[PDB]
Amino acid sequence: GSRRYDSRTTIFSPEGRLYQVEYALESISHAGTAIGIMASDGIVLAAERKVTSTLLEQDTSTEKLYKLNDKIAVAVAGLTADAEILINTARIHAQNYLKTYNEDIPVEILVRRLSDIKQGYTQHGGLRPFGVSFIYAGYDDRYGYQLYTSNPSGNYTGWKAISVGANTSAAQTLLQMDYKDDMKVDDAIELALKTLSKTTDSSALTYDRLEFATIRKGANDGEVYQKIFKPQEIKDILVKTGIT
Amino acid sequence: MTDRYSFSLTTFSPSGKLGQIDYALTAVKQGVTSLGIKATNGVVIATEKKSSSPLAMSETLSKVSLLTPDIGAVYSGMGPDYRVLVDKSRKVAHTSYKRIYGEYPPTKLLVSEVAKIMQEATQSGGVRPFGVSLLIAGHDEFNGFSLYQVDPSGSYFPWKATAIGKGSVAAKTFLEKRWNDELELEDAIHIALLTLKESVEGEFNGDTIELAIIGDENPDLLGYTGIPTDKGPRFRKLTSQEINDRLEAL
Amino acid sequence: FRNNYDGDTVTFSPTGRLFQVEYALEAIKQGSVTVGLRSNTHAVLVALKRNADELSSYQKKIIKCDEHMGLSLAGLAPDARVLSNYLRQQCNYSSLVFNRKLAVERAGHLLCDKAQKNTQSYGGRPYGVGLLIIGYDKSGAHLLEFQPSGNVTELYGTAIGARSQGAKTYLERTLDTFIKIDGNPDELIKAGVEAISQSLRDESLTVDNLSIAIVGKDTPFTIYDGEAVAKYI
Amino acid sequence: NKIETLDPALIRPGRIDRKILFENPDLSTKKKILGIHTSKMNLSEDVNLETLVTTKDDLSGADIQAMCTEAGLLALRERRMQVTAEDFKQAKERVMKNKVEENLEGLYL
Amino acid sequence: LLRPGRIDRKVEFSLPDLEGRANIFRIHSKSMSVERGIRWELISRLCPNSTG
Amino acid sequence: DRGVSTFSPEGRLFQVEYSLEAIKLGSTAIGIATKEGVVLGVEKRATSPLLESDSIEKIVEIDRHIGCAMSGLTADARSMIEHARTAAVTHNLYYDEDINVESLTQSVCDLALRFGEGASGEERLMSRPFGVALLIAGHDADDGYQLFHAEPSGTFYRYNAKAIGSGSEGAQAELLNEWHSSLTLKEAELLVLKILKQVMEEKLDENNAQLSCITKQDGFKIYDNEKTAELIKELKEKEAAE
Amino acid sequence: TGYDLSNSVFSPDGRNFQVEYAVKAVENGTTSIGIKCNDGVVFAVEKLITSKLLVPQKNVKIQVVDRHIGCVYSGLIPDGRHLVNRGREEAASFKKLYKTPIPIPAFADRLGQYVQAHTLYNSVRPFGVSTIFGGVDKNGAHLYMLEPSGSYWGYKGAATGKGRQSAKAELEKLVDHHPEGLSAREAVKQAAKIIYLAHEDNKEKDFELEISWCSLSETNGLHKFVKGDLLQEAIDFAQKEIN
Amino acid sequence: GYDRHITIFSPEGRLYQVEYAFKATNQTNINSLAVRGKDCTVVISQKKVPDKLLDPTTVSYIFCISRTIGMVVNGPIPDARNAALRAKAEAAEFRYKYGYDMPCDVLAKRMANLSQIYTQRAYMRPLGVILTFVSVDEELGPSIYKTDPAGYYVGYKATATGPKQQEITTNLENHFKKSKIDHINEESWEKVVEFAITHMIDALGTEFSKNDLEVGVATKDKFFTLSAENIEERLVAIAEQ
Amino acid sequence: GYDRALSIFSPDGHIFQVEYALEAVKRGTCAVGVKGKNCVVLGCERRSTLKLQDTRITPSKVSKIDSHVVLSFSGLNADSRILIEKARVEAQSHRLTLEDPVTVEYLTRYVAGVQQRYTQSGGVRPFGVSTLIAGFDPRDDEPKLYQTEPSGIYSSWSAQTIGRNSKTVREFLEKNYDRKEPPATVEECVKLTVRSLLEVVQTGAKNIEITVVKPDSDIVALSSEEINQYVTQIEQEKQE
Repeated sequence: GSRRYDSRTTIFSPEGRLYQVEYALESISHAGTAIGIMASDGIVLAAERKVTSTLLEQDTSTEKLYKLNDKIAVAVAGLTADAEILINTARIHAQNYLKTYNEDIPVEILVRRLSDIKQGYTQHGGLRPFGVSFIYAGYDDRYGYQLYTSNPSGNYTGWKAISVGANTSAAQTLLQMDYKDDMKVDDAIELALKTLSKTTDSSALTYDRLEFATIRKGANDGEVYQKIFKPQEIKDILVKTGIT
Repeated sequence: MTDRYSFSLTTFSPSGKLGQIDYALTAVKQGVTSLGIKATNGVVIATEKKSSSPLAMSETLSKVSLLTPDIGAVYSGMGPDYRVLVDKSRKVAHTSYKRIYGEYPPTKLLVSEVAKIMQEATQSGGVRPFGVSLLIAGHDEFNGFSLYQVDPSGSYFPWKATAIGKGSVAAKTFLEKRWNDELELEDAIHIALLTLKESVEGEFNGDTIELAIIGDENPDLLGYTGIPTDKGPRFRKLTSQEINDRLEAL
Repeated sequence: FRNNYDGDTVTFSPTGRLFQVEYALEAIKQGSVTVGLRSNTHAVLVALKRNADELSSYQKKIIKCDEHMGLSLAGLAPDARVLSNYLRQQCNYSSLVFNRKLAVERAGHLLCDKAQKNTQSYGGRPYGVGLLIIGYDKSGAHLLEFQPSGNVTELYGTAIGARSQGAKTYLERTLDTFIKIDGNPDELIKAGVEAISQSLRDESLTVDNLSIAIVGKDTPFTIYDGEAVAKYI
Repeated sequence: NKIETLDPALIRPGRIDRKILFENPDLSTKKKILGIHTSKMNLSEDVNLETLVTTKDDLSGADIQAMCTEAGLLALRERRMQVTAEDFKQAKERVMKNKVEENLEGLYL
Repeated sequence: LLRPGRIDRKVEFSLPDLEGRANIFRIHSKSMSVERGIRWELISRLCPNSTG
Repeated sequence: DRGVSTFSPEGRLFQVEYSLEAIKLGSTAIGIATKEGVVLGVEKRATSPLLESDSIEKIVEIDRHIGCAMSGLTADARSMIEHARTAAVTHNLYYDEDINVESLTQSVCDLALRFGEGASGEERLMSRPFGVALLIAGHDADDGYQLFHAEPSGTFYRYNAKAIGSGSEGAQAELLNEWHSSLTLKEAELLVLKILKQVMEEKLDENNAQLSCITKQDGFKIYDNEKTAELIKELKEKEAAE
Repeated sequence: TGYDLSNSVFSPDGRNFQVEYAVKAVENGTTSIGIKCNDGVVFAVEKLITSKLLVPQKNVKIQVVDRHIGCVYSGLIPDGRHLVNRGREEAASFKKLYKTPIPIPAFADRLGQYVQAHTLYNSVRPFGVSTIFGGVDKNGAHLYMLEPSGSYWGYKGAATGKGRQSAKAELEKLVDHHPEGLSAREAVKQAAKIIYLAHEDNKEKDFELEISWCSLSETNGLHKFVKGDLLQEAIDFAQKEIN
Repeated sequence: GYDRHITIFSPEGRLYQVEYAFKATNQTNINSLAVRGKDCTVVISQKKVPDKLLDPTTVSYIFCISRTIGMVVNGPIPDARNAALRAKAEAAEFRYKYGYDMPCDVLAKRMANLSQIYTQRAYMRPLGVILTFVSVDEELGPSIYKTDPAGYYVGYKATATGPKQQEITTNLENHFKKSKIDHINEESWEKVVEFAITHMIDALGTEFSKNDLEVGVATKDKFFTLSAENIEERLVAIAEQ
Repeated sequence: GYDRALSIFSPDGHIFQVEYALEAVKRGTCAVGVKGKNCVVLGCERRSTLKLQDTRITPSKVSKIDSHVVLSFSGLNADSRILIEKARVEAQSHRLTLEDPVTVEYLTRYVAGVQQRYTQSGGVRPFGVSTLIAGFDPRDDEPKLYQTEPSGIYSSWSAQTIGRNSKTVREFLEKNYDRKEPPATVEECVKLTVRSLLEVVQTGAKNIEITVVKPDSDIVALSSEEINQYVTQIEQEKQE
């Protein structure tokens, strides 16, 4: 009845690589592309939506770029349902640390704890593990901008550029040839939108299939300002660059 | 005595994407047709509601249920799954909602709470997912009228027009052309009933066809007109006569 | 054979048998042979102590529960340790509150309930051990046979372990003899010496291996070995 | 390849006695095997035998055969009239790149 | 053929215990010149159960 | 699955049959006990000159007058030894008295026994009885010097002489003849080393044998390097007559 | 196929196949009869004497619940003892609340819930026993049988075990001849008769007759065993009848 | 394969446990007929011919849930006892908290929620019975609600359950649509009983006697069965007519 | 959550899990420790190949557990993170309750007990993680280099290799170090560690980290120009 049957996901794999985690990376690459480009003065963060349905009000509904707080924004690729739970968990964690110590949580600490929850699931949770990768674009004063990505494995790795979602290789290869260490945020805006269009099978990647955000310290009087760019503002900069 | 399961029955398929999510969805598609048009001055939600047996009371059967006096909802898929999910949703909203706010939940908020619950069913061993899709149609200050569609996958998005069930493919296309940016409350209902006739032909008595609008505010329905600046119930469940009337003005 | 049902305790075959119990009956036959007999005024256990080898010392097989009660182990040895600690506590409790000694019938019954419970549901092995419970109380002498299944039965003599048939042959002939002997320890023990020589085929007794205990009207639980048992031989 | 491809039946074990398990070339092995190949590619003598070994990733002697072929393949595209020190060095990078590409990233967790 | 009459004895030969496999090793090893003082039982100990 | 619950056709526990093979792989341990001292001599496993032979241990103090040797799965046997240590301290508190070797032997078997299947009279957090056997030795007045061999079976036997591990079978064959009542501490020590070289794959050294005793005088006391060497040296001189 | 194996899952006919397996034990068990009579209820159970090692009058399956309900059972012997315990637990709990003996109808209702509970668990097996129970109370004599699957009905006469075929065929004709019922005293002799026809079935080993009763007039609505002169005449006289 | 065997959503999405459960009702072969009186709710049903072992007067199908609600159960005999507990227990629940017993509609809602839950866990399975709650509610007047193993439910003007429900439906269809009445408009409750028995005998084709009968009448603030004396007295009027 | 048996012994007397755990270790990229009598010298390979990975904020394998206790690994990179946190809390728990920092010996047993608990419980898979633990015992300057197995066994070793291709590295340590007398100075010892790592690394100076930990909580990292300095010497040996 229940004794006989098994759907143990908590077998220690013989390859050293848990099979369930393998399939969750497949599933990530079905979901649209999200690109983190780290510059000295910010993180330029941009992700295409994967729906394209006309009846569907995509405009209103942000589904990939969620602002957690002032210095930290996350781009989602993966299962949107699984993702919702981790967004509330990540929001409450940064607030609790801010309350205890009166300092915005260093980026390192936040990313680590969230990765450790994913890990926990296959450690002895009995749970299927969340099949989501998140790029946490974060700032703190000490360490500058910091860029980390997570894996369904519960492992994070820092980078100066990363891609998740579809066309991981196509995007990564362009950024390596075109991005140089010293290009500023300003360049990266122009760079991001153009590489995305070229990976995607769409003839022009419309403004309405885009989500764009930046986290910058080049906001006056030594302050940090984020702005999730609204669909029509994406459109003007879409025309300049000649995609449209 | 608890089942000796200690693990998630739900597994990723070896090609990605959960087995069970796919399994649950089929039910919504198989089940009977529902359509909705979002409008600027309301929302029309419409469904077929065929006699189970002529001897059966065809009035007590319902597919429209209340979540708040402002927001109503209709589904397609498993009938018994719906009933329970509604009851959970009344508690999840109301009590907790009153404690942190003390109002009726805006539509955006209400829809998101429902999404987490669907996910937790699936994730939890010993409990298989709820396979129902609900359309939650409602009003809030800050977004005018809104229509969200909530999938059994635990994901939501708002739509100008949507349909689920068998007739969804046909319906969506018909509507697509008829939908305008500016819409009369009267026209949204005419257009809705016209399409609904094509879902299954015949039985256009307003008894066997269940129609509701999230119309305009009434201190009349509120049952106190002593201060009529209070919002009335936005939600109205139409009588059979009212439907009968709409057929003549179509 | 495996087959049938035994990873699953709940499920039974068409007949109704649970394989788990079958294995547990076999387990008895693999381990120690012990025989019991009783007269109306005494209750006797005769146990053959055994070891793995020569340098090994011999090891008790009658484990004294109380001055008035005892049991002897023959199927699984870890299982017996469990039940004895358990039964020690139940005699204490019953003596404390009701001022009345735990009578042998109830004691087998409380015990059945515990074994039955583990076999009723998933989780928990069947207790495979066959125990032979003696006890001397106000209503004279008793000997019960604790099945692995959870069934107690009153008998006058019984034999357990492999080739037990031999011992039973003797005891039934001298059933009448044994019962009408009363007030005599010597007489009883002498018969039980012979009962176990019927069982043993191509196998030797030794006086130090032979361990014999009585409990009765004038005697509390006492274990006799060596020179002591040389008297009854 | 193996005796498990065949229905096993090789009669008399001590009549087939010792069995020889080939390991693949290691670091020292492929120096010597390399030395033969580079003598065919014209003017690749310039690039010190040892430093050729070092700069590439540990690979089998077979993959030297692939690499040596890669040098001549590149010389043909270029219309490099005579094979040079520059060709042999370029050859390393493209050959190593092929093998990584072909591999599938399943991600070490 | 398996049915009775035809076959009156059936016997399973199996790989022997350590003491017998010491004995089988012993016979072969004797035939060859060896540095004496050899513990046959040592060589058999390491080997798991094995064919002659 | 093949649980603790479900038995073999004979009626044996699965884990008891498997654990025999586990112990076999383990390190050879030889115990000869006499009324002049328990001598425990064990093989120390070594794979490199680079391993440091001081750090490792295979004789482990459980109490002031209690010594032990372990074989089987070492990592499971490391927990086994930690809990045994706890039991002994807890008794010492309750009675102000040094535990009898025999009672201590029972208290350990009670603690290996407890699974994972899910009881109704007991606490579960393991999966099985440990599939490790131990030689529990020690001294008390009542029984004099003792040596016990605990099985994974949930059965304890007292021994005059017992060998476990790789060399279990060949060491035991000699120990039946050679063990006697007459033997004293100096006698016993030489004999253990003699058996140990035959079953040791490589050579016998004082740097891959570790000797200890339980005497009541010293309690548990691990012999220094020098004594060990000298008894090896003494054994050589006799072997070269042949 | 697979629906059967899985305990507490609907068989493709309907209802778990394990509940049917459990029924089979009850047929293989010993005869037990329950007779409703004018005065009260008369229980008899066939206790096989396998051997003379067995102690006469002392391997009773008769277990008192409260003080006025006999209970006796057929089938798997450990299963009964657990359900027996359950009856006890239930009786006392009623006396905590309501300070008076449980009625027999109420006992029949409340015992039945326990069987169902375990059989909507996959984790906990069926009961392997039919229980005959009943007594005389304030509301009179009442006879109930709890089938292995859990069903309670009133009975004029009840039977379980191997020899129920013999028992049934007699009890039908005995009620046809006597529709005004018969005293519990006369039915002591007539229980003995019925058991003799059923020992044609269980003819392999000898037997020992055990009757118990609870009667309105003669045990004064308490339950006690039948023994001595009452029991002897019942043996003596019945014997003659069956020759 | 496996998915299908145990409770969990099949590929198709069918719940096989539920389909089998519907077959299960028919296996008891019980047939029911319930009509709505003007001010009463009459439900009548068969009961299989008595055994000489059984007592013929005993019943075990009818259960008095509360003063308002009576219930007749069609399906597995053992599970009917199981179900009877839950209806009474939740009936009493509503008296404590909300201060009065459940209505008919409101009790159905509650059983349906419970049914749904039983299906998701493995260990728990849906009650294989089909439950027929009868009541006269005050607000709805005469009411019958039919609650299914699924957790599905709906009111009825008149209902039928069993293998030969097919025959009864066709009779009631003729009875109630042609006249054009939602329920019987006859005032005296006695003539509703007279007449529901009459339709049963007609429709399945087999005459009923006292022994098969069993007459349940629920009225305002009462559920009662008719005495055996009265059952026989209705028979005399039925035959002459 | 999970608690069902996976500690089911083979009939070949081993936990299946523990076997798989061993397989995993190898794959993790090599780490080497050779202690001098005046240091412990630690070498490891880190990912830095990828153009557009900023190394400053890419986590470093070598981990502070205490000022005078450091930890390196080979194995699952996910599971190590959990491991490191466990050690850090224990390290602090000693200063809280018994006073003074962990004795190294004590932290080695703590780390080992975690692995052991995973084999006692059937629910919890052992980590597939071996670690090198190095440091200075309190009030003392004695170097300790410890080694673990993922099975829950610990031991002290003069020199060690764990991770990729231990074969080539082991054979070098058996000829290049001898146990009778340790390297005399920090400089002699750094050179041996460096020489050994480059065998299976192949050159680099940018990718590889060498971390020297000396007594009295001195942790200092070698600049890429210093790494190369040792390579320049060794090139001359290889030539002659």
